[PDB]
Amino acid sequence: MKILVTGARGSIGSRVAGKLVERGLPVRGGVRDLAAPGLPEGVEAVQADLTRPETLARALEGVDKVFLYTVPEGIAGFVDEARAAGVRHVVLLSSIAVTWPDADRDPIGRMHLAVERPIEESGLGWTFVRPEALATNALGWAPEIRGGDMVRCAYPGAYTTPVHEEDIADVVVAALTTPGHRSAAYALTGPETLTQAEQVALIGEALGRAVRCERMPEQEARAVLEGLYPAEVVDAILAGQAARDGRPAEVLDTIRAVTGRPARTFREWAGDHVAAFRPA
Repeated sequence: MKILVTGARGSIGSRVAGKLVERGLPVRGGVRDLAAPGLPEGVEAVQADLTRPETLARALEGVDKVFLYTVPEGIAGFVDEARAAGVRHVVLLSSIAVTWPDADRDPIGRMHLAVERPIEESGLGWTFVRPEALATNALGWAPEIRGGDMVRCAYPGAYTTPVHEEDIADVVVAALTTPGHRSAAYALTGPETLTQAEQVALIGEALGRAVRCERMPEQEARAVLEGLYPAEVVDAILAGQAARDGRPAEVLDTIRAVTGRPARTFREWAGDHVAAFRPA
């Protein structure tokens, strides 16, 4: 039976799809548009747009297992189609934000809870993968780092525990291909809690040049962030960073527990993505 990897041209989805193909498994790669490049080799491309759950009926034909991204507006329709198709297991890319005390008020927590809860109620087998900060969030600093030796952050001293996308993909693949993960919810962190300034410096080390981090005033940071996210999400981002300012975040050994391999370091991530931070 086939595995449908939704978002198979995405950072995580593409790596999930590639790793399943390396394992000889029949993989369908979900895309919004069949005509666009970037799908990994060996994947059967199918239209699977999670915002328009009617595309799933064809995409889910002969499918036993699904890798799902969080798209709350179509989850009811996904659940109905997965059930109709006889899907046995859904692995969801969620967020560690659902594990926090204020999850059901936090916009990010709420968004992910809005998909987890209906899956929990559906009768479908599931695994939730709940990462903390994505190491790929550092790619937002590329313009600054390509152009100079300084990055400006609202909270240079805020800690996160950034997690490499390959580790997320490895946990997903483990959950799709081995027993024992049914109703498991895996909170993933990288192997070290690091401040924003520390992360910026580690990118410097990958580049072979020193890169510095200076603080942006909150009014200016809020102005930049309100161009990128809804208001309530900007509030949650800054409130979250304030809470972690000079306060080391939790490091979990979940990646090693699931895969048998220690989590990839942010230093390794920066080496892996070093070309993104060099000038053109």
